[PDB]
Amino acid sequence: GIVEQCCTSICSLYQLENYCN
Amino acid sequence: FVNQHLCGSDLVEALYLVCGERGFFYTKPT
Repeated sequence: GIVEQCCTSICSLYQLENYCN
Repeated sequence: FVNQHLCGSDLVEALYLVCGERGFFYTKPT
């Protein structure tokens, strides 16, 4: 669910960092 | 960079920078 949370809404780097390894 | 919209590449790109060596796995729902 990030393709929309970032493409449909906005995502903070912190939340975007939860997608790294 | 304060709140923005990302998509695929830009997503794998922002993740690229924030993750960088952390290795990021951009997923995509079909």
